[PDB]
Amino acid sequence: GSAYQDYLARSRVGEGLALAASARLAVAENAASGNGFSGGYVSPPATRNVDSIRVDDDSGQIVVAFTTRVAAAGANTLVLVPSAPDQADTPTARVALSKGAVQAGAITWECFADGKASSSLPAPGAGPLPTDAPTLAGKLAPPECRA
Repeated sequence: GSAYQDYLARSRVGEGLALAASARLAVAENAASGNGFSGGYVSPPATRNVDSIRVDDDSGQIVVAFTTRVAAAGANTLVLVPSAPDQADTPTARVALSKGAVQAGAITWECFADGKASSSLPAPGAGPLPTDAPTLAGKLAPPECRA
């Protein structure tokens, strides 16, 4: 809407992504120990900015769902995608996380908003795409989430 309304919404999206850091933490810790990526993790209680944060147990992808005070229903999600290198010295490509593998290489997170149709990850290569299409408008998301 108005410039102030977008400014307010962007600040709230930023707060919601800080909340989701605990899910990205859980995924990375589970990757290091070879456990399912949502193991030990439960979404925080709803806030007035974030309806839910969910973690896929097999890919580690995270869906952050914002409330209607941030964006409309069906237009309110960001997706955070983790990936690992094929090898952690001069890497060749990027792969989705593998349940049960002990992940030595560091895990890279890529954010996706609506309209980001492809990964922007640099060398060693493109990362995986969101399984569930994110629907939050790019102008409400941080720049790294946008197309």
